[PDB]
Amino acid sequence: YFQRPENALKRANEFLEVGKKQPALDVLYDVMKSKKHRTWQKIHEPIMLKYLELCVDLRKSHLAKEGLYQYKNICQQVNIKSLEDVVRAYLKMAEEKTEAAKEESLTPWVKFLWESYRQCLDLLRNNSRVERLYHDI
Repeated sequence: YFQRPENALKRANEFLEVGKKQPALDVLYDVMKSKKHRTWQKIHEPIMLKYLELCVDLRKSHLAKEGLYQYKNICQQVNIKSLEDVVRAYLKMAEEKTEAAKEESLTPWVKFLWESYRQCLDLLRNNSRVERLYHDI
């Protein structure tokens, strides 16, 4: 039922429309950390990136780290760069939340950001294919 894969994201939006944001986030986590994922195309990594992004709004850092790591362990097989791309995505998302909170004003948000940088660095650490992305972060 993965393909067409326009359903997980839709249902996430639906779950948020009813205001059950956390249920929506946890739902996407289930999708991207599913065992069928390795067989699945790198494209889902797009979906995983979106899920990681919602995670940012809810400041659910723990779930985010676990989402990314667990997704990475599954995906090594194919669409490997995808890991670097969702890493980049995560960083750009938290990096924009800093812009928002700073421009509107907050400590937690700085700490959230630090914790995010740290997690991405420990995720990308020591990987030939992730070296450029790691160096960037």
